[PDB]
Amino acid sequence: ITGTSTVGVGRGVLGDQKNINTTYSTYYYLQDNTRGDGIFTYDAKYRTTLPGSLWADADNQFFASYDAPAVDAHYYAGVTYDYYKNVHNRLSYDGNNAAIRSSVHYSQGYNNAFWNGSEMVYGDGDGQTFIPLSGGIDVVAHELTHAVTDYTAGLIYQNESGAINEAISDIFGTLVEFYANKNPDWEIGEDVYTPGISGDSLRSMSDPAKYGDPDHYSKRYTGTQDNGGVHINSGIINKAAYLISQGGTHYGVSVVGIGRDKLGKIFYRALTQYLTPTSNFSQLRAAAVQSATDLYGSTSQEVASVKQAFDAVGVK
Ligand SMILES: [Ca+2]
Ligand SMILES: [Ca+2]
Ligand SMILES: [Ca+2]
Ligand SMILES: [Ca+2]
Ligand SMILES: [Cl-]
Ligand SMILES: [Cl-]
Ligand SMILES: [Cl-]
Ligand SMILES: [Cl-]
Ligand SMILES: [Cl-]
Ligand SMILES: [Cl-]
Ligand SMILES: [Cl-]
Ligand SMILES: [Cl-]
Ligand code: NA
Ligand SMILES: [Zn+2]
Ligand SMILES: [Zn+2]
Repeated sequence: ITGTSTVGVGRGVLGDQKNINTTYSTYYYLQDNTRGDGIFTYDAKYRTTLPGSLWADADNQFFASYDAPAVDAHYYAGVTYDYYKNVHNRLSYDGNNAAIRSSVHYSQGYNNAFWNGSEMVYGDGDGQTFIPLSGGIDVVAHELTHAVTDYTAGLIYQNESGAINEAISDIFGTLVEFYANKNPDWEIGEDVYTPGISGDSLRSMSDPAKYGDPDHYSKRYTGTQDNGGVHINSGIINKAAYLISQGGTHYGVSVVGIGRDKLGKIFYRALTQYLTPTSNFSQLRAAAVQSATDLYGSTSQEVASVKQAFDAVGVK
């Protein structure tokens, strides 16, 4: 809508206060004009019709419980936008400042969130398995990273390609979480999963085995569930990324850590320059080695650590 750019204030799903960019035209709308072609957040009002209504609020204060998922989908879309722009010089998910649209209060008791090709969609969860999913910055960034992948490598969502696709979203979801700098970690969905249970999450990048996921290629899942194990086999690449950043000795293979920023550069370059729709794990290792080579030189520590990390997870 046309109107005045304004800054409201509210509380997200976890109860923290944050400022949000709005547009004033009789009501204050969740429309942030400061980022690319705009960030727009909509109320689906418990229906499944999309996108719903551009979110309108009378007074520019967003402290009601009903407001919290909207606050976070809007705010974390902005953080994700800032991450890709400031850290990778990428303007929105398509590199051309495409508007970011998100709908919250999608359906009822819906325990999921997804990028549908044109927008983000967030369930409220059922209150037991999940609370509203936009409350997890890593979830928001994980899903928007699928759009980045769709606009770059186009990794196919099945088997090893699909597990790379998932791991890319977990890696950049986590890097966004660290960029936001509030309560980062190397777990996925910890903020919104199982409100009754402290210290769990959907999966762990530092220790995939904590939740039954493989941490080595010899333990790869080869069944047909989950599109050939895309959220299961992602543990193998997630652990490799964790080793590259933080180091460790995994199955007796020592990896010298090079930090989060360099992990980010290496994988972003691999994703945008070298991966193709059918890249398998071995081809990912080759792309990451080539990317670290381009960035740091063939004799660098960074190249050696990428090699160690893939060796440690059994990806030749
Ligand atoms: Ca209000
Ligand atoms: Ca966290
Ligand atoms: Ca996390
Ligand atoms: Ca929990
Ligand atoms: Cl919050
Ligand atoms: Cl509307
Ligand atoms: Cl309330
Ligand atoms: Cl997913
Ligand atoms: Cl481990
Ligand atoms: Cl180990
Ligand atoms: Cl380890
Ligand atoms: Cl190699
Ligand atoms: Na699991
Ligand atoms: Zn995903
Ligand atoms: Zn280990």
